[PDB]
Amino acid sequence: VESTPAPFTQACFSSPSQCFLKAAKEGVRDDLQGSIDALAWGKVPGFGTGDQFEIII
Amino acid sequence: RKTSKFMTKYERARILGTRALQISMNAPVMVELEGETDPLEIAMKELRQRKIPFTIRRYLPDGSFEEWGVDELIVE
Amino acid sequence: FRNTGPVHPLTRQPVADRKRFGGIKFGEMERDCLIAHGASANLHERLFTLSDSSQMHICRKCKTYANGPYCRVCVSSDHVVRVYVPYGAKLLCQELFSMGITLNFDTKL
Amino acid sequence: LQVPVGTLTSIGFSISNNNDRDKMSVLEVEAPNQVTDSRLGLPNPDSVCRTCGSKDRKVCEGHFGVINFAYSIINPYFLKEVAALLNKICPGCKYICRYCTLNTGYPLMKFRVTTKEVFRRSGIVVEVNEESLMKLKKRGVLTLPPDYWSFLPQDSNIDESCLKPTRRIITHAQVYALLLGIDQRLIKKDIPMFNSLGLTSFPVTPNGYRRTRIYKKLVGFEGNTLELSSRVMECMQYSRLFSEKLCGLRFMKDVLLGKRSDHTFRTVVVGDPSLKLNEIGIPESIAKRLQVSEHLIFRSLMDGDTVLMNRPPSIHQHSLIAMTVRILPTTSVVSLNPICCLPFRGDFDGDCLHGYVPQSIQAKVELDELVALDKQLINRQNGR
Amino acid sequence: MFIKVKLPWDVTIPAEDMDTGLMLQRAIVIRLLEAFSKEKATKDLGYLITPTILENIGEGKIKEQTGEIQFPVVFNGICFKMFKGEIVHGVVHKVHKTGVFLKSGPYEIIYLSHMKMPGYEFIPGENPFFMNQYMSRIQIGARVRFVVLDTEWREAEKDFMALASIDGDNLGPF
Amino acid sequence: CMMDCEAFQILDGIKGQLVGLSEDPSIKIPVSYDRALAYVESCVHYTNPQSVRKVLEPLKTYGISDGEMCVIANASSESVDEVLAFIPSLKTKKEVINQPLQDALEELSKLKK
Amino acid sequence: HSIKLKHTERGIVQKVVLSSNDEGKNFAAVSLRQVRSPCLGDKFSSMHGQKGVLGY
Amino acid sequence: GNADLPGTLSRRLMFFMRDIYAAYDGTVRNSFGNQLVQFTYETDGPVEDITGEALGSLSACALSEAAYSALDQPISLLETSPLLNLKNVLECGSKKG
DNA sequence: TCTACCGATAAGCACAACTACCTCTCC
RNA sequence: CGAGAGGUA
DNA sequence: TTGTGCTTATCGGTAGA
Ligand SMILES: [Mg+2]
Ligand SMILES: [Mg+2]
Ligand SMILES: [Zn+2]
Ligand SMILES: [Zn+2]
Repeated sequence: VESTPAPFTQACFSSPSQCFLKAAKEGVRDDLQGSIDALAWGKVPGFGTGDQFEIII
Repeated sequence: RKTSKFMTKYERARILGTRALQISMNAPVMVELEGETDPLEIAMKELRQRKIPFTIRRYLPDGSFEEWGVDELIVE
Repeated sequence: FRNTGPVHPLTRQPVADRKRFGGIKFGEMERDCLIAHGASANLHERLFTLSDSSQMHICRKCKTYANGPYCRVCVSSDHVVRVYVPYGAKLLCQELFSMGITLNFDTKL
Repeated sequence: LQVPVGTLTSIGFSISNNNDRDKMSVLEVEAPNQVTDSRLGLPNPDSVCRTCGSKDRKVCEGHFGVINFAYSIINPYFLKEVAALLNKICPGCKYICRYCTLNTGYPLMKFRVTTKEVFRRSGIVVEVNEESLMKLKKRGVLTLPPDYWSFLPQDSNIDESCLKPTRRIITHAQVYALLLGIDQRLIKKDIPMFNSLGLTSFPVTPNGYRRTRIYKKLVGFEGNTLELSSRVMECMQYSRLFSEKLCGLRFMKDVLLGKRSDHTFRTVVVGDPSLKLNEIGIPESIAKRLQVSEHLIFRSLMDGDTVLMNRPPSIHQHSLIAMTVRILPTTSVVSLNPICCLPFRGDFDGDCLHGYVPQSIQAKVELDELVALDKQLINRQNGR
Repeated sequence: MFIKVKLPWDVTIPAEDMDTGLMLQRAIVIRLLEAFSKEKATKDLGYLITPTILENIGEGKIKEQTGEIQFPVVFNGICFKMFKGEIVHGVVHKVHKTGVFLKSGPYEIIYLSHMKMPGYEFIPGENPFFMNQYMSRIQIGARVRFVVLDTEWREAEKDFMALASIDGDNLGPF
Repeated sequence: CMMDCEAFQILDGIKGQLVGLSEDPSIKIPVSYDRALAYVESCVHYTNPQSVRKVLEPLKTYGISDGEMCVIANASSESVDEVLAFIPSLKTKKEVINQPLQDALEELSKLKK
Repeated sequence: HSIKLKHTERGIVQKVVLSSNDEGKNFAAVSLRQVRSPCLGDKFSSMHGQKGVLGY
Repeated sequence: GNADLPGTLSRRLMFFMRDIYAAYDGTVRNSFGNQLVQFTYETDGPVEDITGEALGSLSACALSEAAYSALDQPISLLETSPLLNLKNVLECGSKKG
């Protein structure tokens, strides 16, 4: 309903094979917006630490 | 603008960690050191003396961002 | 207690054998509690740095996976970037490729 | 031999086709009698990898190889879409005609996929609607017309089935014949991935990723195209993601969700009111072997260091408490203030606490600023 | 084809020297100086020696990797593209029976094959080989112009090796 | 856009700045300096402003591309039959008469004493 | 080859027993003994469901 | 005897509430598409800095603590069961028709 | 006068039934 | 390497 | 041993032209 695809989190929830097959058939694009998706690919979640950048100069 | 003008705990911790990492890599300290040997103590002194030259860029949900400074923000 | 020890043959993770070196499982509940606390550097170290650190090469002109790295889809390209992902991600990508799913990876830098 | 470093984002999903399969495979071998376990398998009994440098199963990844067939086979994932499309379009008119008018005596036919009920093959079978057949029987028509199945071209791959004159199985070659003449716009709407329909190759998992007998069975060149699809479907279901212990959701939990880390310890905890609330008693025997990383390269654990203590299960965020390490003359046991047992919800009767030792300086800095005991003085559940 | 084409870089700076805000440009210039000195190679661009004009510098992004901060800086420099159809001069270094050496500076090594010059015969009666059959004496130190051919490159060294041909007019020293 | 003259002048500035504060805390490269010293001694000019203006003057009044003008300045031909034999792109054309080209070569020889 | 003791294997050799079956497969058994003095974290129980670990 | 229900409830609630955070604008956003959930946090005591806190995660942790502590209560369909009542309250979409 | 979708109800089939550990004993 | 039974929080 | 979905599918079951 929200038009926000997230195959990785849905697969991690339950039934990963069916979710992956549906995502491949639909050809959806996952932007890794979720925190668990970022953690599974070595990225910061972005809630407490990760939503700001420290620039020296 | 449109900012609370307060430095959060997460930003403070990240700044302290970055400064401690820089100090541990043989970096000169802007603030004078007297009887201090731990990088965390030096970072705390620099943060309390608001003389650390770091800039904070806060990302907004709409896509835009606002750039601040350590001296511009206040601590508590 | 464990400092350094053997890794599991399937996934590059510490073995659950106290006799050899031991290994403590960092479960989902601890990760959720750490997210609630807001410590991201600790969570990044417990899942990628000290758990399984691997590398992956992705072509930039196309969206494929390159094995120095070489891309057989196109000519020998001088623009190939390296991303740092856990070995679990590579294992999942290999599993998806084996079952008949091809993934496209895009790099911002 | 240097490459830049970049971030990863916007992961895409698509079904594998022939182009990507034939372009990603390096030194693919389709010889039935040759396993070719020298350029794609790391744990193979050989000296080094022929496609990369010598390593100890830590610098060489798992190279892929795809076997090559001699013809084209429709992807099993699209069989349902093809069966649905064939049901709507009449197989003798190629429109949205003897099969279109009810006055010609030709009963309506339905296309469906049979699963292990008739010949243990997931194929497309044409079945005559029994309701229409019963109406014809009331009119004296006991058998179907001999030219009822004239729309199916003769195929040499057909064999002895003898199921029934009303039910016939469609070979892979006959499906393409039925698809010929159909408008491209109609076919594209039913099946989006038109390019991935042709499956002429199948990748083989490397020895490093560990399924081999079935792969060696499908590499042999032989006829009976109705069996190749079944073999491909059977070998695809042997993936770890498919449900049947390390399979399906359990595989995800054990690999990506739950992980094991280094620089950790687990011992039994007892009571010691002499220590402070924010201090944890670590024995000298264990702390001496536990090594930490400090910038001057591994020094032993000592006083002042912070460890992340936790008691399973972590039912709330207060189970993670950062405490300062204090060396005690005891051994094989840890001690803490008995008042601090409330956040852990644990007694002293055999309860074991496992802790985590940060290595990077930034993780240590953020550990005692957010996860320390003095920062958790206010309970977040009720404010008390 | 020595067009000064600008090229940005992503040179990183160690945290060992991060001070002197009034004269921090000294650390910036020495950081980019060691950036292209460590590489000192190219595939199809050429070579660079000095960062004459610094166009613009960007915001320094940091990373949690041993205290390193990058610096996106774009500037223009001197280069040279070996385009086909150019008469370039060169100085001979030595002579042998095959693969005559020709150096257009120490930036590249150019080899001359047998099927590049006109009909000549080897002279083994002296120490250095001579090609004075067509009334032209070539020795070490004399500048000889020739037509540049397609250039090749290696994997590690990536040297700008090419082929030298004297098929054009005005051959020999001038 | 440096052929011989302004490429040599910028190297003089490098030599002028090298004598001052030669001690460097970081590493140095001797290959790059060797490439500049052993390549700039091929052909030199007298004056920068007058030479560049006389080279770019035919580029304005006559139609020559940037690539063709760069390769003819490095070769520095002294006749009309030499240029017609070097560049194959200048063969079979009538856009420019050879007599103005001969005058251009005279100007090039005049500026070089 | 030989069998080596692991990280948590120690004791004093008590007896060595050698035996074989009718198939000719030889067997070897080595017993290691050690006195377990009550440590600080040992668990003790009562006759009425009172279980707890040593504290001090 | 009855301990899988609190764990399943906690996992399914965490999978819903872990992506909720508060932004710098004062609104409570979501990780997927910056979806807006609440315009303003309640904050009966508004002297706080919650511009970067994970409110959903701590709410899920509190509800999990409430569910696990209910195990001491009698889990009975005949008399009463606070854990089962909480599970039924938290599960509304399933109960249809 | 003879269907074309729509609805109620078996039915057969799936996924799922908590965490972190330690042991023995066949393979 | 897995599988089967017991136990600890 | 149940708890929810999920897809057939299977008979009617109404209008409806
Ligand atoms: Mg108790
Ligand atoms: Mg207890
Ligand atoms: Zn490519
Ligand atoms: Zn290899």
